[PDB]
Amino acid sequence: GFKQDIATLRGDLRTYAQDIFLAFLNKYPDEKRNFKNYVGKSDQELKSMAKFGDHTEKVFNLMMEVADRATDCVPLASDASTLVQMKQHSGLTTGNFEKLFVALVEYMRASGQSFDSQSWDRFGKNLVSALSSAGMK
Ligand code: HEM
Ligand SMILES: O=[N+]([O-])c1ccc(O)cc1
Repeated sequence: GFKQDIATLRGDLRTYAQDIFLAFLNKYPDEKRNFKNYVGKSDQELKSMAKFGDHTEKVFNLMMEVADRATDCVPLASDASTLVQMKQHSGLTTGNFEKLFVALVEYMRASGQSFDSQSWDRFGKNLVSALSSAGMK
């Protein structure tokens, strides 16, 4: 289920984080707009950059914290607020997040492993909803 998936991802968080973010970037090329430093680089090139691995993991670490504090895949309002208020999220809208989780759910489904995809799909939708309630456009 969801709780076990959190453990699966945390277990090899660096690898999963990179794979899923890369799936995101490749599914939605315009999204690289929020990432000028990743432009014009293959997946393997990106993985060779120190900040790519470091940032992607720190992103997914916070995502797993938010996921774990959730109740029935509903994130805490305060976690949503944190994500809205982060300086690094200045220019973002809920659409950026919607797309991230569409990619994440697609990755899970295509994976050999028994991820609870429906739960992550709900988590993504409920996070988007919470981001909106916490004031993200
Ligand atoms: C639940 C989903 C997300 C979580 C938990 C999250 C968390 C974080 C964290 C912890 C950082 C700081 C990383 C660091 O400084 O090392 C960060 C930075 C950043 N995030 Fe988010 N993030 C999420 C979704 C997104 C999405 C969907 C986008 C855009 C599509 C985005 C855009 C950025 C940008 C532009 C930065 C600063 C530059 C960079 O680190 O590449 N974030 N995020
Ligand atoms: O998955 N994400 O949204 C990310 C991943 C890496 C990063 O540096 C910023 C955002």
